[PDB]
Amino acid sequence: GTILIDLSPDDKEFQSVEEEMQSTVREHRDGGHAGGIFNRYNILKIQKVCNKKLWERYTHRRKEVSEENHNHANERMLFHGSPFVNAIIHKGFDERHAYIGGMFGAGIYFAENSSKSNQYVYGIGGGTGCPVHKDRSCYICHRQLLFCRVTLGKSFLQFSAMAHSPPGHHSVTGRPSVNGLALAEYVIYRGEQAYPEYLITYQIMRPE
Ligand SMILES: Nc1ccc(-c2nc3ccccc3c(=O)[nH]2)cc1
Ligand SMILES: [Zn+2]
Repeated sequence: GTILIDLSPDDKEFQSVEEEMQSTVREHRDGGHAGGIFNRYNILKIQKVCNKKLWERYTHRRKEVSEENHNHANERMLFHGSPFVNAIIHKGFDERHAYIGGMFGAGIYFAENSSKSNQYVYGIGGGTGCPVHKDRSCYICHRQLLFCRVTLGKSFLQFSAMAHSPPGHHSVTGRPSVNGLALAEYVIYRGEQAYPEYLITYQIMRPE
């Protein structure tokens, strides 16, 4: 049921999604080990992910959460990187997409920093890198991230450097507590609380 609609680079929607991707790059404490060494991306394509059944699954859950949280879904647009991006856009997020060994438990993880999600494109810790060159810093191979609409509801705040949500909460927020430049990361425990709205194809760019 999924169709992918190409956005033109001239379209304001392409430009605003590109700007969120580029402006949320940061340096990582691994010196680039997992995701590569880069300061910016070459955006090759942005596609809108259109699936009516998956969208309605998302909005149904969104209304449930909103009604449990004084009419406030606490909806964000967050990045997701995963070896399973093809399955996610066709089947929806579910338990198979969870980070079993995540620091906040087995849930589905999202990032404000696009470069944090980029660390998971080829697997946990970047796996063995791109399939063609086995290079975690490959500048040649095409990568993909999702930019997703995510319902947080009442989020449990974890200060720090599938399972169930903490009771009375709909998600967990991992607040950066050491690295002052890090943006927040978030975990949901129900696949219905994210919709994979944009599929972004890109390369990391070698700094000059
Ligand atoms: N199997 C697996 C494991 C981890 C991820 C994953 N973790 C994250 C952790 C923190 C912030 C963002 C992400 C992410 O964008 N993706 C995806 C699939
Ligand atoms: Zn490669």
